[PDB]
Amino acid sequence: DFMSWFKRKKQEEHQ
Amino acid sequence: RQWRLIETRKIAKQPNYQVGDAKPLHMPKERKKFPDYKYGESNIFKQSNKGLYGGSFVQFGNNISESKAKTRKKWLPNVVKKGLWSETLNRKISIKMTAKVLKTISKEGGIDNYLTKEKSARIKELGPTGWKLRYRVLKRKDEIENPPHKRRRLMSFLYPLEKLEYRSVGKDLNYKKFVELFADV
Amino acid sequence: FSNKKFIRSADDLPPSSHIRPWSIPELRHKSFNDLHSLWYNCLREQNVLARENHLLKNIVGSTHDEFSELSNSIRTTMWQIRHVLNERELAYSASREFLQDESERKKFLDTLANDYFLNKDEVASMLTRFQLAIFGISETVDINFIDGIKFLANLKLQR
Amino acid sequence: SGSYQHLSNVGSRVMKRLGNRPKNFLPHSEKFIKKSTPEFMKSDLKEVDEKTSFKSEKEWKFIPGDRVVVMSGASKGNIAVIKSFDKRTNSFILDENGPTKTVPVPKQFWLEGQTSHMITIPVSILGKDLRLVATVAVRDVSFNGSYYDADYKKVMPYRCVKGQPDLIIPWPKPDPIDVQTNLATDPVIAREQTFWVDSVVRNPIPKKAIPSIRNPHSKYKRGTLTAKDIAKLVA
Amino acid sequence: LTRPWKKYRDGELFYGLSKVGNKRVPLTTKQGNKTMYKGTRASGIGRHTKFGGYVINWKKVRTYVTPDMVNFELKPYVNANVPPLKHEFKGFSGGPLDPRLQLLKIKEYIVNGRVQSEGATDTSCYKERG
Amino acid sequence: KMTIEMEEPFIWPEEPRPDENSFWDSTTPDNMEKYREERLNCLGSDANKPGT
Amino acid sequence: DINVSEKIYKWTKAGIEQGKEHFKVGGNKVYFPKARIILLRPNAKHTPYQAK
RNA sequence: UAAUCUUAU
RNA sequence: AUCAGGAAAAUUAAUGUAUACCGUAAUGUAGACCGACUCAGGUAUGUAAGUAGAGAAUAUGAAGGUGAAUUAGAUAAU
RNA sequence: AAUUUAAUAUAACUAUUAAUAGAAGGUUACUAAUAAAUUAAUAAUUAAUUUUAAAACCUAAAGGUAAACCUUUAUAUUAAUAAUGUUAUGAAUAAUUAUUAAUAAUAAUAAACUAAGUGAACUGAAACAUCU
Ligand SMILES: [Mg+2]
Ligand SMILES: [Mg+2]
Ligand SMILES: [Mg+2]
Ligand SMILES: [Mg+2]
Ligand SMILES: [Mg+2]
Ligand SMILES: [Mg+2]
Ligand SMILES: [Mg+2]
Ligand SMILES: [Mg+2]
Ligand SMILES: [Mg+2]
Ligand SMILES: [Mg+2]
Ligand SMILES: [Mg+2]
Ligand SMILES: [Mg+2]
Ligand SMILES: [Mg+2]
Ligand SMILES: [Mg+2]
Ligand SMILES: [Mg+2]
Ligand SMILES: [Mg+2]
Ligand SMILES: [Mg+2]
Repeated sequence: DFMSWFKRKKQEEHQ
Repeated sequence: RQWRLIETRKIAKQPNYQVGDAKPLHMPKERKKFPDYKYGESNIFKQSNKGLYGGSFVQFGNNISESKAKTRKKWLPNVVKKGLWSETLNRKISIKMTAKVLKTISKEGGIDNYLTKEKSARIKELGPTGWKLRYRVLKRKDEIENPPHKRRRLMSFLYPLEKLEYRSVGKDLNYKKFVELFADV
Repeated sequence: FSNKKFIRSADDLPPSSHIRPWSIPELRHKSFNDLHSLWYNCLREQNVLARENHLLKNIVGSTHDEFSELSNSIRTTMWQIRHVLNERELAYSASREFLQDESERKKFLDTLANDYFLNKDEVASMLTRFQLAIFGISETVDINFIDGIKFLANLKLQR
Repeated sequence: SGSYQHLSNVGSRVMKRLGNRPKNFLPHSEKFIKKSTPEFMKSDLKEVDEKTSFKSEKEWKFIPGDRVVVMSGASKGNIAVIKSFDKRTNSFILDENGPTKTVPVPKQFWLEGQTSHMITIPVSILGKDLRLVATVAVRDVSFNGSYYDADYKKVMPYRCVKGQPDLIIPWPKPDPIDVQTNLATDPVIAREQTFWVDSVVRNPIPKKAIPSIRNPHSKYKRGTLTAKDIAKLVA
Repeated sequence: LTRPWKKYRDGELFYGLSKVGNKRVPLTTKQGNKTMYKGTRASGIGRHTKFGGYVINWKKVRTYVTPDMVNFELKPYVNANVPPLKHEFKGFSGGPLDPRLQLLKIKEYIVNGRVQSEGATDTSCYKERG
Repeated sequence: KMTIEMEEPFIWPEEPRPDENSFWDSTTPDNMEKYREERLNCLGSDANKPGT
Repeated sequence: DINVSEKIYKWTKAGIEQGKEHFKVGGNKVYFPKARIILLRPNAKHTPYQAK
């Protein structure tokens, strides 16, 4: 769950 | 008397196979030559499967002394090798017999007669070998009585024509195959 | 490799929402050659992923598994393709069996004759298609071909 | 790792035994797992088995994108748009307004614009703990009809409020998947029909291809009997 | 020392963790005598010679036949904007293997000549007959 | 594992940096493994002992 | 006329020239192969003209 | 000695 | 010399031959096998530098390998 | 709205009673997938009934073997055609590919209960031998 959240956060940061 | 060691025997009931049904996993190579003997094949005095023992199995019992000290003994039947004449087969058939069985044969007036007696007791006290012998004799008697006519050439005549017809369409045709096709017709 | 990359990053990979495996129905109306090509593309993709997946597991000791999921998905599509290929053959075999039963075939021929052939309010095109469909006659020789010729002659006589 | 285990299925029975642990020794199994995992990784909720997993959109009462009020918790009476569900746990990850925990995190997993190792992260939460909203919250939702969605591209059910069925709670329209990948075939080519059932004489796929398609020596496919075979069998 | 961090005698082995273990576990290619030949299902290809050689039988050798004109536009995945298609076979007990259905399809082909289906024409479509 | 000889040469592309690629970055999984080892194999007063 | 190894070499050369197979193709036609292969990184013992 | 039995071809 | 010494599986000519699978590390008079142990035990074969010699005895040791899960001191009685 | 108590789970065994019926393991990989119909109910549906796909190797009994391997050659003949190249004189002889017809094959199978065959000894008799 955490890993997925972190990935989502990274994606958001990118875009 | 009784036929306990014979009529106790049970054999796996084969399911009746329809022409359209699925195969069993292990179908045998060569077909069944003889009819099924009701009482299978003896699983104790297997010595007696090879001969006409007249339902006389080996006994086991006790040797008993003056002191009554019991000791296990066995009581074998009076077996004997004996080539006896079959009128039906037109040959003598050599087998192991009990002396009792030989006596019965003599009484009945032949070996074929002994084999072919319709009573259930006889059937029980025939072996698997005895059953096969009976079948051989009975079949031979039937043949003697009733020759085929009282067709093969027609089949032989038609076969080459049938083959030619097949070739004209495009396929080749063997005899054996032709025979298989026109057995029931 | 893929775009000459030692390893596809998360951004370089195709995302899960954008990608779907093939549906069996979709596969069912694709030609044999096309299906074969698709299969080989799938296999190629798996190889690329397999190389990468191995590197990931053996060296870095990851448990990210995107590549593995992709490989699985491809494998799913492949077996679906294999299934549709088998299914088509079976359907063909069933049709052949049906045609072999003579009365049914005759009925089918009669039905064909009634509706579309011998009618007005194209015919040649239908015949050419029908010829290919039912008999071995394109624009070589057999009993079936002969039968088809005879049928065609009969139709001509009727018309 | 330096494993090679992943290119095979070796020690299969042992793996099965390990994988399918008895359920009454599940606490035993997970106690050590919990210990092993760091605080920022581990979750409080029970990792449910794939049998008891909400695969359908009826089984999940809520979809990622819809707005939900939280209750039975610390951040209760809080509206939150649910971001993504967790499949193994059977739970939802809410946005900033939902329930969270502040936990230390290593610099491998640092977001751009962080001073401290301490970071607030969203905890998972069950569908039982949170109720829909439309402002009016919904006590319970029921499904009675179904229809093809244009955006979702599925035959989805109609979320209706429990009791009065005409009050439909609509599904949240998802984000547009702008697909630009070399491994995804486009809509026109993906569906274009190149096969037609035409020939009865010529078989569609060649004879040399059949062995790949099906096993010609299949032990399962039993042969049918004939008259001759029957005769051979029977005495 | 075998390993310098272990100065004193712990019950650690010279190599590995345990000497003992289940001996009854299937043989591999590496194990056994010089004469022990396991094999790996790789070569029922040719025939062994009288003298100990080998002669390949090329009619019994695996080729991997690839299509001559590769449709590269077909990809391992489909674009997810396309819905997953669904066929319906109502009035056909056999389903896609139904001979009646096949006959109908053949008839349609004969009449029309390679007309694309609902799903094939329209990508927005999700259910279909064929 | 089968080696092949081929008439044209080939050299692999250079492996990416830790910062560049997400997956090819062995620090995280190795750290996790180390942490697991520490926690399971921690016995008594090494619970108080600070983490590596 | 000529020895076996030389004949084989000649055949291989001919196949290369053709752009056909440089080897006798078998008859056991596998249309839909399921086998995957993992291209490995090169060891020190190999050249740039090898791949494993 | 076409009771039995042993051997060889 | 008496102790009297295995078994079993052809040749010319023409036409072929694209050469399959498995073994290959290191250890093996041993810490890597059999002895409950990194056990002075047990464990098959071939080379086994020269100088010396009857020699594979014995001395030395070119090369190679090794100097070790115990050390440092003290060295009473025993 | 929550808490407690008692009962119920795909998720214990044991004994009894009642009712009903007579049933795959392992090995490791080129992993061993499924598709449908009709009827009822509530287009998707759950339920019932029926059809259908794939499914490696080993588990005495195709032939071997040191279980998960090897060898047999059904991606075979044999024939009939069609297309290709060579030999010798339109017809003949061999090889390769592609259709059509013909030819055989896959034992992993319970355990308890029953019936039959053979049939102990310790032990008891305060010994022991009939007897047990
Ligand atoms: Mg032991
Ligand atoms: Mg060895
Ligand atoms: Mg060799
Ligand atoms: Mg070695
Ligand atoms: Mg070596
Ligand atoms: Mg040992
Ligand atoms: Mg000892
Ligand atoms: Mg030692
Ligand atoms: Mg010397
Ligand atoms: Mg020296
Ligand atoms: Mg050494
Ligand atoms: Mg020492
Ligand atoms: Mg078997
Ligand atoms: Mg052998
Ligand atoms: Mg008894
Ligand atoms: Mg007593
Ligand atoms: Mg006594």
